[PDB]
Amino acid sequence: HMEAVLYSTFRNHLKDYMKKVNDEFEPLTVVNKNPDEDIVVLSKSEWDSIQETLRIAQ
Amino acid sequence: HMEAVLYSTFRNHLKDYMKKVNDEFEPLTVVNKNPDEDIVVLSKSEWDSIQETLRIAQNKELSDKVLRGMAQVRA
Amino acid sequence: HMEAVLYSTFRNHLKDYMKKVNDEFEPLTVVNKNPDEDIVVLSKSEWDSIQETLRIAQ
Amino acid sequence: HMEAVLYSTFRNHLKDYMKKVNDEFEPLTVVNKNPDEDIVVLSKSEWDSIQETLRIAQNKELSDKVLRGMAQVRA
Amino acid sequence: MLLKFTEDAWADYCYWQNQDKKTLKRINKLIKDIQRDPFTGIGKPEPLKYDYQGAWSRRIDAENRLIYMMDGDSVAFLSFKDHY
Amino acid sequence: MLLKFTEDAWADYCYWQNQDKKTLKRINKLIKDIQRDPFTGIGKPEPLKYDYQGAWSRRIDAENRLIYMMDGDSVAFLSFKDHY
Repeated sequence: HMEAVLYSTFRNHLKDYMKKVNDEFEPLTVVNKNPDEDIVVLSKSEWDSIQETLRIAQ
Repeated sequence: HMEAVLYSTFRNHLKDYMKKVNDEFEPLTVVNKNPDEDIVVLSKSEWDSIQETLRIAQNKELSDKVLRGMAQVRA
Repeated sequence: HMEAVLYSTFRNHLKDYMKKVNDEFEPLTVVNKNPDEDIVVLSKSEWDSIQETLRIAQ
Repeated sequence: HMEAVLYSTFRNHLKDYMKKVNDEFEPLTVVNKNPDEDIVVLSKSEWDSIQETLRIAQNKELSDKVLRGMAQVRA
Repeated sequence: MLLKFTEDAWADYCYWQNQDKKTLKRINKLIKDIQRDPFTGIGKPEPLKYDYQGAWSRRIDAENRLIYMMDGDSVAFLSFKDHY
Repeated sequence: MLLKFTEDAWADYCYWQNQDKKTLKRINKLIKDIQRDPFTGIGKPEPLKYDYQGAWSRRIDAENRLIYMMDGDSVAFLSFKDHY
């Protein structure tokens, strides 16, 4: 699954969102105006879990 | 490794870092005092490609078929 | 493989998103300010597969 | 068995139909002329419930563990 | 609010006791939060459907889930590790 | 635009030819769209990463992917069916 956050809301409540992705383990997309500047934020836990799977493949 | 950005630097210059991840195609990690709150900031383009790659690496059978096939095509 | 959009963007480009739902086979969460208006939009193709898997679990 | 609606009636009462699938907790297909063009609209709550159930169902070992345990808790 | 464990859940709980103190602390934080309110709180509680109706799920990490259910005045844990 | 099939990819393509007429038509439309441009178009073209760097992906349906790669002036298909 995926949530979308206004970049101003993401900036104003950054610490709360870094707490949320590390508690719920879901990614969120931060939207601005230029869609080529869209970013995905995820927890360091889930990131390491994916890189672990991608190197297990090798 | 990965570029580590301080929490307040990332917050102040968020718009700038939204550009850097999409032009360098590289993941950044944002860190505060509590390392349990560490996040990885990715380009949305890279994320879709990583998900596609990850879907293959989870199918051992599909992983082999693809990988064996690229070798035949490289020759 | 999930994509997320805010409601305002989803309403302005309603028809373009409905077509892309069944070409890119990627479900879409429509994030609102009221989370009790949040919806997920997916192709019927993907729904029948999800229900086929749950049927296999039986 | 799913409540089918027309894309027109859907786009008209858009925000109202979003409040319907959350209150009713029921899936809803909006149908079109092309039998493939039709799509399913669902509440994010039910979706999270289906996905979490699916992740358990796809893992037979953990499904066996959960279903066995659930039997012992009721018995 | 009694705390039930099936054999398989206690085995899972003791595996995290020996391995990874961080995961053990996370599981414990979830158990405290469940004891406050089994239906809401941290770890994104989600009810399960179909043949697992009655069971609930919270997120220990990205790969593991805490499966539990409430039968009256008690919480019963079904699982703390997703795969061995 | 020369077209290459691996032995396994051809078996995938031959499977959809006898199984579902509708999948066969979707595969054919993707192949048509790869020929006009392999890197953009319908089916959400997506490049693969790490050990699959060079390979690309498109969506046949929710379960199956069209996996291809370039060889100069040619497209080499790797798969038409994710799992059997």
